[PDB]
Amino acid sequence: SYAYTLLQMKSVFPALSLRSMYRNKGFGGKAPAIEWTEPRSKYKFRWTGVTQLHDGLRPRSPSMDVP
Amino acid sequence: TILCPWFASSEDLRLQQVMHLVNISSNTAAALPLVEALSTLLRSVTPL
Repeated sequence: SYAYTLLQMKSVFPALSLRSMYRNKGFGGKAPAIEWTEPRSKYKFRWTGVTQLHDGLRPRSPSMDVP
Repeated sequence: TILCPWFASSEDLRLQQVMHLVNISSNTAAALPLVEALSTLLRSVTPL
C-alpha cells in the first residue's frame, strides 16, 4: 500500500529540517527586523532593518528529532 | 550564615574595565560588538 506508507512519512522531511534547524551551540547570521504597524487592526507590516543573531535568539523549542 | 559573595567595590569594577579596554583592540571593529550588544537589548525591551 505504497500511498499509505508514503502518507505515514508525509511530515518526516519538514520535521528533520524546517521544524528543527538551529538548536545547536554555534548560531548566528542576519534576520529581518520586521515591525508590526502599531495600530494593530490595520495588519500592516514594515521591514525595518536587520537583526544579527545570537544564541539567545535560537529556538528554545525542543527539536523534532526524537519523534 | 549564608555567604553569597558577589559584590566588588567601585574601585574594583573600574579596574576591570580599563583592563577590558586594554584587552580589546582600539579599532572600530572591536568596539562595534559593544555598541550592538546594547543595541540588541535596546530593540528587545522598548516601547517605541
